[PDB]
Amino acid sequence: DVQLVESGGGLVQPGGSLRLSCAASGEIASIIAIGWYRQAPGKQRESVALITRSGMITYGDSAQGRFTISRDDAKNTVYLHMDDLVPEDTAVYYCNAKKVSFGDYWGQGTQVTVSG
Amino acid sequence: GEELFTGVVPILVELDGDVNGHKFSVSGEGEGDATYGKLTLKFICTTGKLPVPWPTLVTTFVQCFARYPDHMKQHDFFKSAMPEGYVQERTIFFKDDGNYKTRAEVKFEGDTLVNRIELKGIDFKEDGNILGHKLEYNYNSHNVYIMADKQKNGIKVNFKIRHNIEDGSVHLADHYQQNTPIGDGPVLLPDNHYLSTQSALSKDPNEKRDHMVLLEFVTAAG
Ligand SMILES: [Cl-]
Ligand SMILES: [Cl-]
Ligand code: NA
Ligand code: NA
Repeated sequence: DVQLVESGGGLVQPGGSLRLSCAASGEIASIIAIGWYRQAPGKQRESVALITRSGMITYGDSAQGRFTISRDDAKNTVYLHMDDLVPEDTAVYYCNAKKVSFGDYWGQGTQVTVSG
Repeated sequence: GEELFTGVVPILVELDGDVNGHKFSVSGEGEGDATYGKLTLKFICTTGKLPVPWPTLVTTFVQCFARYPDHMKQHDFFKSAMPEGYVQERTIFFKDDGNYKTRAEVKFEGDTLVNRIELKGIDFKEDGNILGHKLEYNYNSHNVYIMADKQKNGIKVNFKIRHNIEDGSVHLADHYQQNTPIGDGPVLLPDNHYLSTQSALSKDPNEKRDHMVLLEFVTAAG
């Protein structure tokens, strides 16, 4: 079992920036990738950004060079830096951790709302 | 264990897949010769057209046929686990695109070496290089890094594949792999080493169905 704790959601204005973090605990050695998915209103969950144990970074289509993902391997925390935000980024952001075998680990979800 | 690999060995491969919801089946057959490090297989998509480029499935489609030189033979986990076999599991991250997850059972059934595979792909982009079939029909050589995992009585493997794209660029596929024995008996847990792998893809001019001919040459060193 691994456990994911999310923080850093909330209200932000268009053009501004937000940070999400996610800390993982437990069977850390089994994690090969960690990152984030998002689900906007009325839309299916889409992958946003992952970073693999080898350090490779992979972005979904919503990144568009505005989102950056980094990883503190010491404090086993991953970070999502989101800037140049628009109203259409309003959605629930879920931390996600992957292992080699079937079945992922998910966080509880954190609301991000972009509006004036 | 390695006694089973002294000559040519016929192979069967069976795969059931679902990538972004497109279900499909593939069946393959051929033969392997671990003395040469040689693998020769032909795969047919039995449900019609393969929803992904064939090169993306090469790594999924039998490392017990690697040639291990004599001074490395106590590091051949793959043969030592036979005939009861091993579970091979992977996650494969295609950079800036989807990922595959595979679970495969590789074991002897009679004199036939069988690889039975379930594959699940998600997060692929409708207009990306994989669902758009923008991958060239070729492969490149790669080194595969093999480490023991005494705790699960097996091995862990990490490597990155470079797929040539039809525009000159390259698309990386980051592989995470672990193999664990099916049998209750004892296996060879190796020191760190690598398999040098070469693959060539061709077509059967007399095959009307969607398919791939695969030749692999594999050799251990390090
Ligand atoms: Cl193809
Ligand atoms: Cl997507
Ligand atoms: Na995406
Ligand atoms: Na996983």
